[PDB]
Amino acid sequence: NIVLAYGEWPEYCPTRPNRFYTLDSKMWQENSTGWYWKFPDVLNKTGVFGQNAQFHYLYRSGFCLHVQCNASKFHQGALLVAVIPEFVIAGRGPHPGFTTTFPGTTGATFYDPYVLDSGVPLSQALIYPHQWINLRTNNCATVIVPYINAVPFDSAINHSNFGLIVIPVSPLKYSSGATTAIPITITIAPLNSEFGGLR
Amino acid sequence: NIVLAYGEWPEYCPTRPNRFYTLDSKMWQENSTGWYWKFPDVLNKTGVFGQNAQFHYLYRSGFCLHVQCNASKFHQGALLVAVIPEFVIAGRGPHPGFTTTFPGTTGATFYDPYVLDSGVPLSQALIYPHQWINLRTNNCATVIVPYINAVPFDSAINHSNFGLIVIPVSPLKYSSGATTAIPITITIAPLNSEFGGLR
Amino acid sequence: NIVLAYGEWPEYCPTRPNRFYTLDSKMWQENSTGWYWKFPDVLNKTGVFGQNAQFHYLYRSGFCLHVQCNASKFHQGALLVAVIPEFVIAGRGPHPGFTTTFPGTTGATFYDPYVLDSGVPLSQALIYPHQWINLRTNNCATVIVPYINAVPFDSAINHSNFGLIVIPVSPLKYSSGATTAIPITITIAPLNSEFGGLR
Amino acid sequence: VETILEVNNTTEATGLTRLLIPVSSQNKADELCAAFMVDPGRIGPWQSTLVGQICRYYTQWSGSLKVTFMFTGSFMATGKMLVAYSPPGSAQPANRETAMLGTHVIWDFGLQSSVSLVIPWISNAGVVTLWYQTNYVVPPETPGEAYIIAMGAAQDNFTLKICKDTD
Amino acid sequence: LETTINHFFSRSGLVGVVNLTDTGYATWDIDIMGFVQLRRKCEMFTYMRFNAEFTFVTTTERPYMLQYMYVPPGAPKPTGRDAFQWQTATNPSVFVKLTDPPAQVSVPFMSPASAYQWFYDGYPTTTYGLCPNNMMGTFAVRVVSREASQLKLQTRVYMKLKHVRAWVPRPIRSQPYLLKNFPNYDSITNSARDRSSIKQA
Repeated sequence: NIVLAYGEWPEYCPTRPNRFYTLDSKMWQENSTGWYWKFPDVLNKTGVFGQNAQFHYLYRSGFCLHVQCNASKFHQGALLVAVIPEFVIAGRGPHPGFTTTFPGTTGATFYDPYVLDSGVPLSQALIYPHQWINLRTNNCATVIVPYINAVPFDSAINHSNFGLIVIPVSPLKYSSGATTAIPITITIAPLNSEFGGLR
Repeated sequence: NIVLAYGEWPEYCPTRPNRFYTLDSKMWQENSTGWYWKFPDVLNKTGVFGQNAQFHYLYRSGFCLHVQCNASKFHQGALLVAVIPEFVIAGRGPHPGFTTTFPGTTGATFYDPYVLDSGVPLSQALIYPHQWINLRTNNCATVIVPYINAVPFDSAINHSNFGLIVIPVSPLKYSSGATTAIPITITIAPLNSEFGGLR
Repeated sequence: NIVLAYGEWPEYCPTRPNRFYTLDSKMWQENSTGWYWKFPDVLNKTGVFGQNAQFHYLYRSGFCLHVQCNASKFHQGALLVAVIPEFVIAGRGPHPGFTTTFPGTTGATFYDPYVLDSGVPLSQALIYPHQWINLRTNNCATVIVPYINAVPFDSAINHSNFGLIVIPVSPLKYSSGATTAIPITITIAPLNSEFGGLR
Repeated sequence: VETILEVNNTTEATGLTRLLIPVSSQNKADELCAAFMVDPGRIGPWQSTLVGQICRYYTQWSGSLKVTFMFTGSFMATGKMLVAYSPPGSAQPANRETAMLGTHVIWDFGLQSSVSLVIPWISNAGVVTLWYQTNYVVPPETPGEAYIIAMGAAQDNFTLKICKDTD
Repeated sequence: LETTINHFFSRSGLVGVVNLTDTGYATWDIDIMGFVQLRRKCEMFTYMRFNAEFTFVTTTERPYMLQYMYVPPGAPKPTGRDAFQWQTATNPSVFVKLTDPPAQVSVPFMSPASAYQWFYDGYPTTTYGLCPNNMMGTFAVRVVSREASQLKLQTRVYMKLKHVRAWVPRPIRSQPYLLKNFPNYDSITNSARDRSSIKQA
């Protein structure tokens, strides 16, 4: 069921400070094309973690995710939940800017999903720890992500550890009379956070 | 679940030569009226068994059947799978001919199902090993048939051991918008074949 | 008596499917000059082996041969039964073609036997497993041939494993009144065949 | 690693719609839904997967590839498929009957949502198809179109030989 | 009990009615499918096996030495009352006077297959469903005199079935049939007689 990213169970070896956060649910239409979030940025200016990541400039944590979409038995389609480390938006054309690369809690959208906006084709995106949300089998997906970085610490504001992508591969078709949009809610919980140094 | 025809588990007491064959699925409409096949004729000119029944003129085998129709939860109706030994088409009016009595893999259809085209009323057809395919309980049926003949051997081409009938007793009703036809696929596997003599 | 080709007793290490085949007897006159057959081609379109070599495209077998000519006590002459691996017709003059290299069951004839139609002189042809049919000592010859190939498998149609040659070294002389021709019949039996893959 | 295989690589595909095989609801029985060669390295369907990129290196390959499908319809739909296969001796079959005699796997929809198929011992063709073998059955007020995306991977005995630069 | 299958066949009913003029003789094929009371009770099953015994009852309109020959299946049938088939010793015949109490004889089970088949679906290679392994023979009743019989006699043939064993059943016939040895029915009558409505039993 659950998918350990590379099999770690993230422990830690600077104090050691777990509420289930809930991002705001995106609506999924017929002509939608995907989303991405770039953790651990979206937890900033939010909650007690936001007061622990904005003032401290060393950081290490691991996460537990739960992507869950609720659909009735009269819809169809299949998503793709992948967790990409060091996920870099390329920029078309000419650099992409700042409000495109750090979207905050409102996760930004894609332009060209076939190349993942980085020249990397989607056919091979399953190297990353993936989990198919197929709407005729289940309605949930759960990924546990350890702390994946070369240096054992970093700043919380600048460097993003990884990203989370949600891509509609097969488009949503529905007979007339049903609701047009399907929500997608996400749950984020830090597992073993360990901050250091106060400013 | 499965129905042994008269409780045999067909063994054998001439060499002893099992692929799951699959006949082509018939479409079932509202005004359809039934089908029949007359084994072991339909396995001729088909597969390695066809190359073992056309050249050899002594024969003994038993069969395992699997009649399976796939219907959604918005249809209704009930079929009737019976296995009649020495099933003889009578002929109306005036003998029926040849392409009516040996239909090949395309199983022929009925004219008057109420009398089974032999003067035998359908009310008493459950003497034979029967199995109700009721479309609100299941979608499969399985009959195992031994070798039922007075002489211990026969030719494969001429003499038919038995027949298989599929009769829509309650007609299929469906609300508008659903698909008009429902397929019926059949699986045939020889159990203990034992041929003899090569020509 | 019997001559093992290089001493193997051919075992095998893809299913594992032995009738004594009999090729059609060639007539040997005064001015005849030899024959060749190029196994395992001549068993194609013949018998149950032909239905197992035309449909399967991997192959391994060994053979047992029996070349036998029946002559009375008033004739004379001596043949030469040799088994040449990878026997290649050269072509005079300008490639030889197809109906010359693959003769089928009617084994093709020689043009110049002194050089074996390949530039190889007959004086040294006894390197191959040979057996003299001298018509004042015996009337039979028997060669057992294993599977001799670099790759452990091949196709049955394209690649020929070896060839069988029959050469009249001393010509046949006979006093007047005797029969002009002497037959030569050949028996072929596969020893350990092992096919693989069906098309 | 099972990666997504491009099958619908026609001219008019143009986007994510080339990652999926269409399944109608008006196709008559036994008409070929899709067909492609089993050739990790030749210019075609395998050129998008992860096998097809790391075998543009390593000139000589040999092994046992497997092919996985999965279905993307509503829960109420029900049908069957006949995933067939032929050895590289012959071409693809024509009818449902002459394809049934091979290495078929009768895959349906009401029970299983995914199926695999083990292809034995390729080297440096072999053709896989899939046939309908029944109608595609829908209840009313249900969209009657779905797609089947394919996968691709290599099992344990998949070995390589002499290195070679790519493209 | 009396619902066992041996008691269900153990009555000796009429089969065929044969009369002879003086031609001079009269033959009769053996078949149980002559009357509808015995056909509906014997298309019940598919495979049967039984020995039979007979009885010949003679009604003129004194005693003569009339005989009853028997033809095993394969032997040729007589053509005239003074042909050479009447003296072949391989045909077992029964000499019985008129005024005596009636003749009685048993017949063993002669089919080549283990049991008789009342339904065959195939061919011997209009020849559909005619299994030749149901032949049981004739009787060829003949009055014996040197010439000029002049009786105008009529015989009746009864039949009892013994030691019978039946295999796989079939449902009964529900319609009258036209031909003698075929189930042709000329499409239709129902099975249950009608009433007024679905209610009101």
